[PDB]
Amino acid sequence: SKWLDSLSDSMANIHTFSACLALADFHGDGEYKLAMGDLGPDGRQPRLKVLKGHTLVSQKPLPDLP
Amino acid sequence: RGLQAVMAALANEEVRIYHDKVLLNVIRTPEAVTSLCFGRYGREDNTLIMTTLGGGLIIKILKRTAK
Amino acid sequence: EVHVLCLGLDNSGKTTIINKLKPSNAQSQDIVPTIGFSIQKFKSSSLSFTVFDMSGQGRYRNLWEHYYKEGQAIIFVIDSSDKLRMVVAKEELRTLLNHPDIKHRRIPILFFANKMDLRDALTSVKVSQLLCLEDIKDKPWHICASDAIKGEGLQEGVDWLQDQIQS
Amino acid sequence: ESVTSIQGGCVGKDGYDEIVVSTYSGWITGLTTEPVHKESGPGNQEMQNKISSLRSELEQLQYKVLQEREKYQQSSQSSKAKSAVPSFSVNDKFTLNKDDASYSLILEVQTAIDNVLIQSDVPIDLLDVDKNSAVVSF
Ligand SMILES: Nc1nc2c(ncn2[C@@H]2O[C@H](COP(=O)(O)OP(=O)(O)OP(=O)(O)O)[C@@H](O)[C@H]2O)c(=O)[nH]1
Repeated sequence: SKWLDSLSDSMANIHTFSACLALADFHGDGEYKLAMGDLGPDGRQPRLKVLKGHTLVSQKPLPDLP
Repeated sequence: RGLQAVMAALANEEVRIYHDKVLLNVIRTPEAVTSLCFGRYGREDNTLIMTTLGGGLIIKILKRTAK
Repeated sequence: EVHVLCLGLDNSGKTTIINKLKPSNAQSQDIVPTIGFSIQKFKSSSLSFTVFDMSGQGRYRNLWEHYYKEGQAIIFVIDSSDKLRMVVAKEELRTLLNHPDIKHRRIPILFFANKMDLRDALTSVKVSQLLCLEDIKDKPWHICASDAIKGEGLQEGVDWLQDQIQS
Repeated sequence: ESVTSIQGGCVGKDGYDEIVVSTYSGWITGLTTEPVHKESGPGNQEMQNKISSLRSELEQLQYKVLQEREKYQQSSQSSKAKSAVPSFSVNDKFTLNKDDASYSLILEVQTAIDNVLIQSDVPIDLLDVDKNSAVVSF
């Protein structure tokens, strides 16, 4: 049991891939966010969503699929 | 710990961390997982965030005490 | 004249919560992330406690063992506005309790839900639920929310701490 | 009830912005951004304080109003005396819904109501409102 579980959710419709999802510092102060270009629930609506903590803070539409 | 190991998000509802040849820290998920990320998310040097093929999010924090 | 150990993760508010407990004059001004260790004193109503300010950074957490012996109480600050590391705080509490020293000594323990001001924070009952304050039954604990800038909430905390260390 | 005035700022425990809302009956309520259960343990006390205060007040008021009810009932038998009536306010609003063809009458009283008669002189349909919790008795 080496992997301490933190959060398990199922309503977050996050259909990203292993390459369009990256975490880094985005406002300094040593608080890393995670930015992901998420597709539509099917792949119709490209939406950029960033995650801080485990609550969604900003999702905004994107021209085309990242 | 200088551990730089490749992961694997298998379709049988599990994820197994792979070093050169050995398996370790294999985990389970309620559904097969399509994307995994390991880094300093939040404020922990050992965060791993994983997204289910059906949606949802699973965030796991690795303890530092690894006839 | 009692030795107390203040505990908290990285950037959880330890230096600023022991700083706001110092008197008016001797109170410092600037707070910086700490390194290694230090010594600090603060006067309660009827007693005077001493803490060892120590960095809550990951690789600088083992040192917490050194001071387990002299401790008579445990102050445990937790960023109530930090929903991610809550499980890390739970595990740190668990691995601090079951230590051979503190597993049975029956010492009072006060948890500080720091940053009560932020709008991304939890109430005391919620953080108590998510922190498993029930898995302990050998020590009388107490969790209190307190923003460590306006100085509100620390007084009643140390008051309960002393009124429990006496009785 | 019916809100009659709204303001921002802070009135309690400075350092947390809140909304002050004046209620029709007079209950000047606030909506704060600060948690309420800020402390707990193995087992708040302000609930107990407010409970005790309301206890004492209701005891003494019951004493006074019971004695006054006795005096009023025993003095009601006085022949020449007259029994005056407590006046009160009913903020009614006989508007006309445009999306439908149905007026929506709305009575309000500072206290709570016991029963409302609806007598008419016109063939009228009294429909049902989900928000209403009253019973009907045609
Ligand atoms: N808004 C707000 N910020 C706070 C509060 N308490 C602390 N902070 C901020 O976050 C920090 C809290 O103190 P910390 O620096 O975490 O205390 P510390 O002992 O140095 O913590 P470590 O560096 O992990 O050892 C300070 O730098 C303040 O900027 C609080 O109650 N409210």
